[PDB]
Amino acid sequence: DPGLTECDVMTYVRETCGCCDPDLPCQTELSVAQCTQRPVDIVFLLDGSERLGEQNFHKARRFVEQVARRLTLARRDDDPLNARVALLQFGGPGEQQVAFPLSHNLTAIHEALETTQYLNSFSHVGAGVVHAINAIVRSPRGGARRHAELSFVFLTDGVTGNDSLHESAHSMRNENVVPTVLALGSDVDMDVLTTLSLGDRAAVFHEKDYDSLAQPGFFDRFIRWIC
Amino acid sequence: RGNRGDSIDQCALIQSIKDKCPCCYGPLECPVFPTELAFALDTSEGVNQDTFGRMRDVVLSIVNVLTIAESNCPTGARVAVVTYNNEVTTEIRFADSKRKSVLLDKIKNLQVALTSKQQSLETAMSFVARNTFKRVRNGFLMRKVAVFFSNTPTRASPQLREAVLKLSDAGITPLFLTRQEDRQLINALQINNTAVGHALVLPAGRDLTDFLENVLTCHVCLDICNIDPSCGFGSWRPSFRDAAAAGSDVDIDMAFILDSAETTTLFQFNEMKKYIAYLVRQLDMSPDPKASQHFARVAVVQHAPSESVDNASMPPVKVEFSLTDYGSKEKLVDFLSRGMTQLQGTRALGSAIEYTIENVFESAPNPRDLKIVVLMLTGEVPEQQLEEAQRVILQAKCKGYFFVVLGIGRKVNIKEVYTFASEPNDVFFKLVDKSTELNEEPLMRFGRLLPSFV
Amino acid sequence: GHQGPPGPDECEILDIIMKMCSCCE
Ligand SMILES: *[C@@H]1O[C@H](CO[C@@H]2O[C@@H](C)[C@@H](O)[C@@H](O)[C@@H]2O)[C@@H](O[C@@H]2O[C@H](CO)[C@@H](O)[C@H](O)[C@H]2NC(C)=O)[C@H](O)[C@H]1NC(C)=O
Ligand SMILES: *[C@@H]1O[C@H](CO[C@@H]2O[C@@H](C)[C@@H](O)[C@@H](O)[C@@H]2O)[C@@H](O[C@@H]2O[C@H](CO)[C@@H](O)[C@H](O)[C@H]2NC(C)=O)[C@H](O)[C@H]1NC(C)=O
Ligand SMILES: *[C@@H]1O[C@H](CO)[C@@H](O)[C@H](O)[C@H]1NC(C)=O
Ligand SMILES: *[C@@H]1O[C@H](CO)[C@@H](O)[C@H](O)[C@H]1NC(C)=O
Repeated sequence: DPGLTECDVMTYVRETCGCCDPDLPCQTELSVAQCTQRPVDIVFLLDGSERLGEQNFHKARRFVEQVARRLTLARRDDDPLNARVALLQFGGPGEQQVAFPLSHNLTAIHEALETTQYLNSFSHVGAGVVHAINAIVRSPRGGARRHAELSFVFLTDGVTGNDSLHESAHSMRNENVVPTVLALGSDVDMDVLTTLSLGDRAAVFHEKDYDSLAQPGFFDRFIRWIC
Repeated sequence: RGNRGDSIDQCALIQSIKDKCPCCYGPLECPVFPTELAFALDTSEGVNQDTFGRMRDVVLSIVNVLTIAESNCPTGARVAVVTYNNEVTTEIRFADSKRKSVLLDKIKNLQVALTSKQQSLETAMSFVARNTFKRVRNGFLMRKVAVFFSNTPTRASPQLREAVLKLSDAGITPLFLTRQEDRQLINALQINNTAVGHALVLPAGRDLTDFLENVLTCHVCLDICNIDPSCGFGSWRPSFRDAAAAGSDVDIDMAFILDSAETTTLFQFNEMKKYIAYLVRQLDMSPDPKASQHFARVAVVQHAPSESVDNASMPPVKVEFSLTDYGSKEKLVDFLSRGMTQLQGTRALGSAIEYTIENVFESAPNPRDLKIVVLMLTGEVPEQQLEEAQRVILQAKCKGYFFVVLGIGRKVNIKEVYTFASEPNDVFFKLVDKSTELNEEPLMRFGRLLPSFV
Repeated sequence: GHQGPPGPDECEILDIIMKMCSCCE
């Protein structure tokens, strides 16, 4: 295998000299980085909307448990290494259900994800965002430690109450959040996603099908993304 | 089949490009060789309204010179302005710089409140290396530059060296525009490789013309490859980072410890031996390792064979070649490529490490001052053999052995074996989700710079 | 195994370079 190939010269020229048109040859974007044990607190936000459904909730539960298992979770609240996981489900009432706060208690998160019950009711993305910010980060216990970056995961189909969208985005931006929204469906409003992504469209993962969470390639890419 | 080819010189290709390119010989943009520029504004104690005004004006001048990227194409400098104190916070993100005008407006309007907490500049380096520069654009000749501003002189602590090593590992070239000269810091930066940082002095009031010339031409604008000889670098910052040249009499002594057929499928073993061979190729073996006093030696060791549990008469490891067993690089590379073979035994990690350090390093004549023990683990390590191994590591750390751990695959646990690598575990411990990752730039560069971090 | 080639050399590198920057001045 050559040390550099047609794509390597491709990007060499596109980098040192310039561009035109923009045309995208080959595929090399956002090299990210194989994750060390750096401290990361991952908050999952799930759609309580009627559209999500029941077996979809089961598939999302399987995905969340799988990622919580795969990642190297922490061992204490103030851990400087590893990572933590929390799940939130925004539904009808303002006091959204806390499936579990930021926890490394793998048995606890497994049993909670087994015992978490679908809501199946109208919800608002901004309401869920503010509730997560005020119930995990601002929570008295299990709050995101400052040295650990915060990553908001949005298991939202996109079609959900927009009330307090720009305000919710600003509140997330204040808390140094790095959202990574997942669009599980075909009827997803790209613009509410862009608002949710805080500007970048590389932080939104579009899925061909509802069960796309289980594909090994998507799982690996997303795992590298958050970790 | 084949392992892989040899990349041509980066500067030669860049020069061959910028002379047969009707897109380069036009205006002289400053941020050539696109860069991710991180500005770690000092919002610590001793910074008042005037000091922050001056610092923000310096940042504004620099960003005024630059040309911010405004498309998916990999060009121009993308600016991320964070503010660091006892904690670190992000004000402008890499993806937030959609346009130069809005970025400049944000910087000018940036009025982050002054804090009353100490200067954790080391925390700033760690956060910038790990979090801020985590997701960056794909590019081989992309540059990672951080301009840290400092006003309160630093202190000589091990964490400073840890953070400097983290910066070097992440591929980020620092630049400390200190207000006053602190010897401790500039000494800490003095781990010199092809990605070594530097510290400047920020003058008072005006006279920032020549100062900006120095801080832009030598560090941000070009900083490389026709580096403006009147910079003082001495061609000490090209791309494709390596360690110092052969002129550096590096007294390294690296011993690799591999795993048996237990979770080392021929694929993984081929990858590990390829990585070891590449690592050797990028070093300086002594012409006569047996009698020479200087230069380097290497050894590769496999885990225990099957017939080593009932007794210990035979070596607990299959010593493939001791330090002073090969005097030529070509012979060793050929042996690794062809002569290597698995052994189909058990792990017994602690005993293997102890025997390797007691009968491969010490037995060799004229031991080097700094010695490194690499562990390439690709399988579960039973807890019964965990503690003993770590105990051995402690002893090896008392005699001056720097340790590199490469957990391969998902089977190998990472919670316990993380601490085996020498401090800091972020750089010395490495994770690969696949064996192939051993032969990719993010790990080849780390291996190349390994003599520097020790 | 053999050390792979140095990549696009001469013909290939020149072809790519004159293919990308065929639209600028
Ligand atoms: C949390 O997990 C414990 C056991 O798991 C271990 O401890 C965790 C802190 C974490 O480090 C895991 O990775 C470890 O494997 C669960 O065990 C409970 O222990 C308490 C007493 O300590 C006992 O009264 C319960 O009956 C145990 N329950 C179970 C299911 O084993 C604990 O339950 C987990 N937390 C919750 C809220 O369930
Ligand atoms: C570059 O560094 C070397 C070695 O310095 C030590 O190792 C480095 C990796 C880093 O950890 C430093 O902080 C260490 O101090 C320097 O080589 C030494 O140079 C001095 C005189 O300049 C000489 O007396 C020593 O014998 C050298 N030691 C060697 C070669 O092993 C080298 O000078 C540095 N380059 C500079 C400062 O430009
Ligand atoms: C905003 O969010 C509300 C919440 O339900 C929704 O009804 C509305 O369609 C969204 N869009 C606008 C423009 O208000
Ligand atoms: C096992 O080891 C003992 C001593 O450790 C030795 O005497 C004996 O021959 C060995 N058995 C073998 C090699 O089969």
